[PDB]
Amino acid sequence: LVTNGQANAMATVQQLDPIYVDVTQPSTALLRLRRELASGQLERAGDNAAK
Amino acid sequence: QTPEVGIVTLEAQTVTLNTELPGRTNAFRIAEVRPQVNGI
Repeated sequence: LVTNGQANAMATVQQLDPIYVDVTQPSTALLRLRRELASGQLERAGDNAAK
Repeated sequence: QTPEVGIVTLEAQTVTLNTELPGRTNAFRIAEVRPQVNGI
């Protein structure tokens, strides 16, 4: 028996030609990046930064 | 003076390889008989 608006999934259809990769960075690492990019001791990458 | 070693003569021969894996049997088409009617 199957009811309307059912919370339980009947089947799962997923496609993967790209795949999202969820990656967790600790916030103190982002904060020391924001402290070091403002000073001249670490220059921003630019064109290669997204890879 | 020269030593005396023991050889095996290894020859190429085909092998298969299969691995056991756990798991649980489920029924083919189970129907959870559940009503569509309120009553006694």
